[PDB]
Amino acid sequence: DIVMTQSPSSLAVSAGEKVTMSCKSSQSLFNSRTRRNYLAWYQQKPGQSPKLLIYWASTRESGVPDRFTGSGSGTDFTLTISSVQAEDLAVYYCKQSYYLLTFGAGTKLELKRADAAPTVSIFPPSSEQLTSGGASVVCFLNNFYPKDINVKWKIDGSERQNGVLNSWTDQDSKDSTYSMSSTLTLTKDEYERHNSYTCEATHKTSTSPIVKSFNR
Amino acid sequence: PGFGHRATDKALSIILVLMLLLIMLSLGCTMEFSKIKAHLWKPKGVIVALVAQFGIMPLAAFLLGKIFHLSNIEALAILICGCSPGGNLSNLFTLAMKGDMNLSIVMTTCSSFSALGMMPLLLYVYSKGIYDGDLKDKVPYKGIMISLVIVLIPCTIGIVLKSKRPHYVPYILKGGMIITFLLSVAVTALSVINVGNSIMFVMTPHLLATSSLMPFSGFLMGYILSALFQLNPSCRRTISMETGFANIQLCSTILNVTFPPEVIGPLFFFPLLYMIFQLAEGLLIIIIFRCYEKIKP
Amino acid sequence: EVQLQQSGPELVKPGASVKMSCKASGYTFTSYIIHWVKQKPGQGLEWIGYINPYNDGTKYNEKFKGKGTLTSDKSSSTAYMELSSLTSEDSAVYYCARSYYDGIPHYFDYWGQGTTLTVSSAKTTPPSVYPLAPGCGDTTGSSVTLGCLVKGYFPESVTVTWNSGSLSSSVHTFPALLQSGLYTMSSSVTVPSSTWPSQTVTCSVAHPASSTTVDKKLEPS
Repeated sequence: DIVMTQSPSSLAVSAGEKVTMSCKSSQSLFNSRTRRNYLAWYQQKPGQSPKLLIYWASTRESGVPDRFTGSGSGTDFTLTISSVQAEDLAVYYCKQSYYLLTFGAGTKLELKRADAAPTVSIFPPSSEQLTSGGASVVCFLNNFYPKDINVKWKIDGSERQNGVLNSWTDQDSKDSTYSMSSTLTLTKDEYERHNSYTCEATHKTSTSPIVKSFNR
Repeated sequence: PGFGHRATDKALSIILVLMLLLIMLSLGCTMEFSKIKAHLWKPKGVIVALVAQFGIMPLAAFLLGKIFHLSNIEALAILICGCSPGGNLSNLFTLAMKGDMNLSIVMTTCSSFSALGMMPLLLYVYSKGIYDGDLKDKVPYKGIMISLVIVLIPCTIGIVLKSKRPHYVPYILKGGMIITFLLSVAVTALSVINVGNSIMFVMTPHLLATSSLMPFSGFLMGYILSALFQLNPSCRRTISMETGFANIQLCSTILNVTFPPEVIGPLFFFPLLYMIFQLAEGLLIIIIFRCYEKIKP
Repeated sequence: EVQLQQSGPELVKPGASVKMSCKASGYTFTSYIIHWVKQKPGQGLEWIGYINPYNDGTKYNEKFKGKGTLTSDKSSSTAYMELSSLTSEDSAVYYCARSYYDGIPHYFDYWGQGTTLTVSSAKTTPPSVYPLAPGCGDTTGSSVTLGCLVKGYFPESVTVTWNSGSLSSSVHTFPALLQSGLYTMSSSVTVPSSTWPSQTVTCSVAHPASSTTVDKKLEPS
């Protein structure tokens, strides 16, 4: 079979700087009989069906903007945009049909930002949650641009990291930054036995991770 | 495209069926049976003819498709035409070469038998990048058997008639040669009205070149392969004339059953073009051979 | 021009026995073949197989050979897909695409709207809303954040609103992801600390799939 691997898979460009999306496939998927070079570049905006952009890896479907251009042969292919607009933020897969229909991993495009100023918020379960037979402690991080960020829970000086759930925001259109949430759910008879539940957030914008402690 | 295909289609089928039956009777009415038994007991030209037909013609079609950059449907069509048993028209025209006509019976029989069991495998092996589907079950076997029986049964009747009453042979044959001749015109124009206009449809330089080079390469390669095996010149002529010809009906039916008519736009008349081209080359080679015999009688 | 119509989202028990329909009436149905593509949420597209409506030939991917089953109807110009084997991980979005087929499928020039298939035990239950309030000796600051988490709701059709809050300004709605059968989401809104005691904040949870419109106001510790 043939497997397609896309190198970057994630990049952010603000206004005009060009992008290069490349998938090297496995072998030379070029037909010797017909100079067709079977390969298709698609676009999939969030909450929408995939849209075809380029077929035969060199020719673009009618109606697409002229900024999208694709060039490649053999195993090496590239898709580039002369000027990136706000409507070009989607996922591209560079599907192939030489032998069997296989799709690529996908490349996600974002919007660049100067820096990030994340804020830490921690909250313990309410009284009615405790009376309901369980407990849930929730910590969320607000207004951080880069995706690479980690969280950790120190309970009585011990690293548990058990039964935690994480969720990410979908980069709201107001600003390229977005938030993250994390929840820890524990049964009764042990919430008051441990206490502490200190939270730590590690992000690349600060060498020292931000630590927030909780009591009672 | 052809809006209507009911313009005496059944009448055309029946008139060609009658033509084939009558000319098969006339052809088998002037050839023996003992030489067929000798050919079966010592098979030397049959084996080389079969290997040339099923090991070179598909290879020639594949190479021509690769060189001339035919599309997937065109490459499939030429490959199917190449890997096809010798048509009845090859037996029809090998009488002019007057070469070992008794061998042609076992030739057609063995070609049909080998095709029946080899067309799926021999078509699957060369279908790399063309028609990823199985395609094994889409080849018509009943049509091959029908062609086989229509070739053989009147041939057997004619052989028995010649063996029983030779005195009746000249009367039924020569007059039959008239019946198959004039009626040809009676159907030839019937094709012209049926085909209509196809100059801007099927005439493509790549397709024209492939259809020119396929039967010519078949004839040349068959003759050369017979020459290197040190066979009788009549045997060489009949092997070449059988391996050069191909059956277009099988290709037409398989293309019709495996793809809709919308997809095969100009390929519908491609078998007809191939038939016309092989008729032209056969007539040309008959004239050349007759002239070469005339200059040295 | 040409459009592909999908049946619509379907929820089914893990007992399988589901059918997916894709209608294509913009062209000659038999001229083009229909492919089916599966997409998990956040895992990218995945090919399943295609069907030729003319000769009823189907080609399947190796992974989906056992479960996939593609049929075609020329009279209705429709393509049907049956899996007959579903698990909790089989919930995904399925797209039907149209492609030309000379000898090899070229490309998917037209796609369907996409159908969401969910496989779970169902058993819809009313959601429960628990607010989040600080005040355990913290000094807070210029701006304080608040929210109300929701638990124990089966379907995704749930919305969280802040009529008395900051509305669309400085609001974060974390999407829910399945866990332990029933999934949960969260919402966060930040308001100035000086103006918070003056105007109480209330959060409302709307669950159109059920008959609950519970709303509540949090209280500082």
